[PDB]
Amino acid sequence: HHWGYGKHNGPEHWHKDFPIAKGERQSPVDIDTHTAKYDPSLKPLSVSYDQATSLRILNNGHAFNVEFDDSQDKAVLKGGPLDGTYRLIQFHFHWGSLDGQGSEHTVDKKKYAAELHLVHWNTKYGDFGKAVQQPDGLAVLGIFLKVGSAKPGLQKVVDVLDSIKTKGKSADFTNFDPRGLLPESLDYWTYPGSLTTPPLLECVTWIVLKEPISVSSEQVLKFRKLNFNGEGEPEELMVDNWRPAQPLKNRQIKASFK
Ligand SMILES: [Zn+2]
Repeated sequence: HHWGYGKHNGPEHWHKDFPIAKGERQSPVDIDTHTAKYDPSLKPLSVSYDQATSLRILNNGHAFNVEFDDSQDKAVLKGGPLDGTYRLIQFHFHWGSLDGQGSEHTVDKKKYAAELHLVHWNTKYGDFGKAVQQPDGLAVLGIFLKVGSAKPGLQKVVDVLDSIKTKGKSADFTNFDPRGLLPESLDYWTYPGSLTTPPLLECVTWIVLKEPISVSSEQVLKFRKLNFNGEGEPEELMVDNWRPAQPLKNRQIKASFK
Protein backbone atom coordinates (compact mmCIF):
# COMPACT_ATOMS: atom_id res chain seq x y z
CA HIS A 1 0.00 0.00 0.00
CA HIS A 2 1.78 3.31 0.83
CA TRP A 3 5.50 3.17 1.47
CA GLY A 4 7.10 3.30 4.85
CA TYR A 5 9.63 1.40 6.89
CA GLY A 6 7.62 -1.61 8.04
CA LYS A 7 8.02 -5.23 7.04
CA HIS A 8 5.29 -4.95 4.45
CA ASN A 9 6.06 -1.56 2.87
CA GLY A 10 9.75 -1.06 3.71
CA PRO A 11 12.73 -0.23 1.51
CA GLU A 12 12.85 -3.66 -0.08
CA HIS A 13 9.41 -3.07 -1.54
CA TRP A 14 9.89 0.47 -2.87
CA HIS A 15 10.98 -0.58 -6.37
CA LYS A 16 7.44 -1.84 -7.18
CA ASP A 17 6.04 1.73 -7.05
CA PHE A 18 9.38 3.57 -7.73
CA PRO A 19 11.45 1.59 -10.24
CA ILE A 20 14.27 4.14 -9.94
CA ALA A 21 14.93 2.44 -6.59
CA LYS A 22 17.21 0.05 -8.53
CA GLY A 23 18.82 2.97 -10.49
CA GLU A 24 22.52 3.70 -11.07
CA ARG A 25 22.85 6.59 -8.65
CA GLN A 26 20.87 5.63 -5.55
CA SER A 27 21.67 6.69 -2.00
CA PRO A 28 22.74 6.14 0.71
CA VAL A 29 26.03 4.25 0.18
CA ASP A 30 28.82 2.89 2.39
CA ILE A 31 31.83 5.28 2.32
CA ASP A 32 34.96 3.09 2.02
CA THR A 33 37.58 5.51 3.44
CA HIS A 34 40.48 3.76 1.78
CA THR A 35 38.94 3.89 -1.74
CA ALA A 36 37.69 7.50 -1.53
CA LYS A 37 39.89 9.72 -3.71
CA TYR A 38 41.35 12.87 -2.20
CA ASP A 39 40.59 15.61 -4.76
CA PRO A 40 42.66 18.77 -4.22
CA SER A 41 40.53 20.66 -6.72
CA LEU A 42 37.51 20.54 -4.37
CA LYS A 43 36.95 23.88 -2.62
CA PRO A 44 36.01 24.37 1.03
CA LEU A 45 32.27 24.53 1.65
CA SER A 46 30.66 27.92 2.26
CA VAL A 47 27.70 27.69 4.69
CA SER A 48 25.92 31.07 5.16
CA TYR A 49 23.16 30.49 7.66
CA ASP A 50 23.27 33.77 9.60
CA GLN A 51 20.04 35.08 7.97
CA ALA A 52 18.21 31.72 8.22
CA THR A 53 14.45 32.02 8.90
CA SER A 54 12.85 28.87 10.31
CA LEU A 55 9.06 28.76 10.13
CA ARG A 56 7.57 25.48 11.20
CA ILE A 57 8.18 21.92 12.31
CA LEU A 58 6.02 19.14 10.89
CA ASN A 59 5.56 15.39 11.43
CA ASN A 60 4.97 14.10 7.82
CA GLY A 61 4.58 10.47 8.82
CA HIS A 62 8.14 9.44 7.95
CA ALA A 63 10.24 11.97 9.86
CA PHE A 64 9.89 15.49 11.21
CA ASN A 65 11.02 18.39 9.02
CA VAL A 66 12.03 21.86 10.24
CA GLU A 67 11.09 24.18 7.30
CA PHE A 68 12.73 27.46 6.32
CA ASP A 69 11.69 30.46 4.29
CA ASP A 70 13.40 29.85 0.89
CA SER A 71 11.78 32.78 -1.00
CA GLN A 72 15.14 34.60 -0.97
CA ASP A 73 18.85 33.85 -0.53
CA LYS A 74 18.82 33.84 3.30
CA ALA A 75 20.43 30.46 4.20
CA VAL A 76 22.65 29.15 1.40
CA LEU A 77 25.27 26.60 0.64
CA LYS A 78 27.89 27.12 -2.07
CA GLY A 79 31.48 26.07 -2.76
CA GLY A 80 32.65 22.51 -2.21
CA PRO A 81 31.80 20.56 -5.37
CA LEU A 82 28.90 22.89 -6.20
CA ASP A 83 28.40 25.36 -8.99
CA GLY A 84 25.88 28.07 -8.03
CA THR A 85 23.87 28.83 -4.94
CA TYR A 86 21.72 26.34 -3.13
CA ARG A 87 19.05 27.58 -0.69
CA LEU A 88 18.14 25.66 2.47
CA ILE A 89 14.52 24.50 2.39
CA GLN A 90 14.30 22.03 5.32
CA PHE A 91 16.27 19.68 7.56
CA HIS A 92 15.18 16.31 9.00
CA PHE A 93 16.79 13.29 10.68
CA HIS A 94 16.89 9.51 10.22
CA TRP A 95 17.28 7.48 13.43
CA GLY A 96 17.19 4.03 14.91
CA SER A 97 15.42 2.01 17.56
CA LEU A 98 18.85 1.38 19.19
CA ASP A 99 22.04 3.42 19.43
CA GLY A 100 23.91 1.07 17.07
CA GLN A 101 21.85 1.91 14.02
CA GLY A 102 19.99 4.82 12.52
CA SER A 103 22.26 6.54 9.95
CA GLU A 104 21.69 5.97 6.23
CA HIS A 105 25.30 6.49 5.08
CA THR A 106 27.88 4.28 6.81
CA VAL A 107 31.67 4.82 7.08
CA ASP A 108 33.68 1.63 6.56
CA LYS A 109 30.40 -0.15 7.40
CA LYS A 110 30.07 1.74 10.71
CA LYS A 111 26.50 2.86 11.43
CA TYR A 112 25.81 5.98 13.61
CA ALA A 113 22.79 6.60 15.91
CA ALA A 114 21.22 9.06 13.51
CA GLU A 115 21.84 11.22 10.45
CA LEU A 116 20.88 14.84 9.91
CA HIS A 117 20.02 15.96 6.35
CA LEU A 118 20.09 19.68 5.48
CA VAL A 119 18.29 19.91 2.13
CA HIS A 120 19.14 22.67 -0.37
CA TRP A 121 17.94 23.42 -3.94
CA ASN A 122 19.75 25.04 -6.87
CA THR A 123 18.40 28.55 -7.38
CA LYS A 124 18.98 28.39 -11.13
CA TYR A 125 15.84 26.20 -11.21
CA GLY A 126 13.48 28.76 -9.61
CA ASP A 127 11.70 26.38 -7.25
CA PHE A 128 12.18 23.11 -5.42
CA GLY A 129 9.80 21.15 -7.62
CA LYS A 130 11.78 22.04 -10.75
CA ALA A 131 15.12 21.41 -8.96
CA VAL A 132 14.33 17.72 -8.22
CA GLN A 133 13.96 16.98 -11.93
CA GLN A 134 17.64 17.98 -12.62
CA PRO A 135 20.87 16.00 -12.05
CA ASP A 136 22.38 18.93 -10.09
CA GLY A 137 19.12 20.21 -8.55
CA LEU A 138 19.77 19.49 -4.88
CA ALA A 139 22.66 19.55 -2.45
CA VAL A 140 22.17 17.61 0.81
CA LEU A 141 24.59 18.08 3.75
CA GLY A 142 24.63 14.82 5.79
CA ILE A 143 25.90 14.98 9.41
CA PHE A 144 26.22 11.87 11.59
CA LEU A 145 25.10 11.85 15.23
CA LYS A 146 26.83 9.69 17.84
CA VAL A 147 25.53 9.31 21.44
CA GLY A 148 27.73 10.99 24.03
CA SER A 149 27.39 14.56 25.32
CA ALA A 150 24.19 16.58 24.74
CA LYS A 151 24.14 19.06 21.90
CA PRO A 152 22.80 22.34 23.28
CA GLY A 153 21.64 23.64 19.88
CA LEU A 154 19.40 20.59 19.38
CA GLN A 155 17.40 21.07 22.61
CA LYS A 156 14.87 23.50 21.14
CA VAL A 157 14.03 20.82 18.56
CA VAL A 158 13.75 18.09 21.19
CA ASP A 159 11.42 20.15 23.34
CA VAL A 160 8.77 20.70 20.65
CA LEU A 161 8.43 17.04 19.59
CA ASP A 162 5.60 16.36 22.06
CA SER A 163 3.49 18.85 20.12
CA ILE A 164 3.88 17.09 16.74
CA LYS A 165 3.70 13.53 17.99
CA THR A 166 1.55 12.16 15.19
CA LYS A 167 1.45 12.44 11.41
CA GLY A 168 0.07 15.68 9.98
CA LYS A 169 0.75 17.69 13.15
CA SER A 170 2.73 20.92 12.82
CA ALA A 171 3.91 23.71 15.10
CA ASP A 172 5.25 27.23 14.63
CA PHE A 173 9.04 26.99 14.97
CA THR A 174 10.62 30.41 14.44
CA ASN A 175 14.03 31.79 15.22
CA PHE A 176 15.86 28.42 15.23
CA ASP A 177 19.52 28.79 14.09
CA PRO A 178 20.83 25.74 12.22
CA ARG A 179 24.41 26.79 12.94
CA GLY A 180 24.05 25.08 16.34
CA LEU A 181 23.92 21.71 14.50
CA LEU A 182 27.28 21.88 12.67
CA PRO A 183 30.45 20.03 13.75
CA GLU A 184 33.64 22.08 14.21
CA SER A 185 35.19 20.84 10.94
CA LEU A 186 33.69 21.04 7.45
CA ASP A 187 35.85 18.29 5.92
CA TYR A 188 33.65 16.11 3.71
CA TRP A 189 33.14 13.33 1.26
CA THR A 190 30.99 13.93 -1.88
CA TYR A 191 29.34 11.73 -4.52
CA PRO A 192 26.38 12.03 -6.90
CA GLY A 193 23.26 10.29 -5.56
CA SER A 194 19.54 10.51 -4.87
CA LEU A 195 16.81 11.32 -2.34
CA THR A 196 16.69 8.44 0.18
CA THR A 197 12.87 8.31 0.33
CA PRO A 198 10.39 7.99 -2.54
CA PRO A 199 10.36 9.40 -5.15
CA LEU A 200 14.10 8.54 -4.91
CA LEU A 201 15.00 10.99 -7.71
CA GLU A 202 18.65 11.05 -8.74
CA CYS A 203 19.10 14.79 -8.35
CA VAL A 204 21.40 15.07 -5.34
CA THR A 205 24.99 16.05 -4.84
CA TRP A 206 25.66 14.56 -1.40
CA ILE A 207 28.08 16.32 0.94
CA VAL A 208 28.71 14.07 3.95
CA LEU A 209 30.71 15.60 6.82
CA LYS A 210 33.52 13.53 8.25
CA GLU A 211 33.05 14.76 11.80
CA PRO A 212 29.97 13.56 13.69
CA ILE A 213 28.16 15.70 16.27
CA SER A 214 27.34 14.24 19.70
CA VAL A 215 23.82 14.09 21.16
CA SER A 216 22.85 12.69 24.55
CA SER A 217 20.99 9.44 25.03
CA GLU A 218 18.06 11.49 26.42
CA GLN A 219 17.90 13.66 23.31
CA VAL A 220 17.74 10.65 20.92
CA LEU A 221 15.21 8.99 23.25
CA LYS A 222 12.81 11.86 22.56
CA PHE A 223 13.03 11.20 18.80
CA ARG A 224 11.92 7.62 19.39
CA LYS A 225 8.69 8.81 21.06
CA LEU A 226 7.25 10.16 17.81
CA ASN A 227 4.66 8.23 15.84
CA PHE A 228 4.39 7.16 12.21
CA ASN A 229 0.57 7.07 12.54
CA GLY A 230 -1.97 9.86 12.69
CA GLU A 231 -3.92 10.79 15.83
CA GLY A 232 -6.53 8.24 16.89
CA GLU A 233 -4.80 5.47 14.90
CA PRO A 234 -3.01 2.53 16.49
CA GLU A 235 0.39 3.66 17.76
CA GLU A 236 3.49 2.81 15.72
CA LEU A 237 6.69 4.44 17.08
CA MET A 238 8.72 6.39 14.52
CA VAL A 239 12.02 4.45 14.69
CA ASP A 240 14.32 2.93 12.10
CA ASN A 241 13.30 5.36 9.33
CA TRP A 242 16.55 4.74 7.40
CA ARG A 243 17.21 3.13 4.03
CA PRO A 244 20.12 0.65 3.91
CA ALA A 245 23.21 1.33 1.77
CA GLN A 246 22.82 0.84 -2.02
CA PRO A 247 25.39 -0.31 -4.61
CA LEU A 248 27.96 2.32 -5.61
CA LYS A 249 27.90 1.13 -9.24
CA ASN A 250 29.88 3.40 -11.55
CA ARG A 251 30.56 6.13 -8.96
CA GLN A 252 33.60 7.50 -7.15
CA ILE A 253 33.48 9.06 -3.72
CA LYS A 254 35.81 12.09 -3.48
CA ALA A 255 37.27 13.41 -0.22
CA SER A 256 38.05 17.08 0.50
CA PHE A 257 40.84 16.00 2.87
CA LYS A 258 43.57 13.46 3.35
ZN1 LIG B 1 16.93 12.31 4.70
